[PDB]
Amino acid sequence: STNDNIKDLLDWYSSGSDTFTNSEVLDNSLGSMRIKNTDGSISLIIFPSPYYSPAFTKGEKVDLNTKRTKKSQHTSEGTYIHFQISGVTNTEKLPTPIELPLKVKVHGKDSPLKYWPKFDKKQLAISTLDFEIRHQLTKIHGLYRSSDKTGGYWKITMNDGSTYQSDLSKKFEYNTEKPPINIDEIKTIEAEIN
Repeated sequence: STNDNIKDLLDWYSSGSDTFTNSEVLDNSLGSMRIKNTDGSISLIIFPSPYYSPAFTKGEKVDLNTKRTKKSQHTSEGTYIHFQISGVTNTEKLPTPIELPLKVKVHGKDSPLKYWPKFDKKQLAISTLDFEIRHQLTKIHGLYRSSDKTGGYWKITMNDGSTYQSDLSKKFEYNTEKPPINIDEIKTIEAEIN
């Protein structure tokens, strides 16, 4: 059986995200941005980490592969609003959608992929990658769904030596998160479960 901490993580990781494209920067202030989405909804997004501090000016276009911090709401003027965290990248696309090299090992034994699509964006926020990764892990492999599957790590080995990783037991550290990366420069992605 799982501990209460685990459940909370499962919920977080099995509740999809909010993909938006070509949204407009309305306001950018320390810690957050007000961005007008294509469907006319307004997204209020927070960036807790001082390392990843969005610098687009009021007027620029940006993409969003983010998550909701709490239930979305309606304003007095009838506008729908979303409260999200991280996930704001520039608009540059890739000449051709590429598959990100993902490898998974459930308790040592390798396990072939499934919900693994390709991407079209030049850059992606690490949080985004984290939840994509974790999402497949949970949905497909059984992460957080059983006592014997409550931990591990995902490691992103870059083309230029640099590395990225997170503990599959703690909620991604949004507060210390590093800037977005160019997925075509990713060398490999590894994931392990215990």
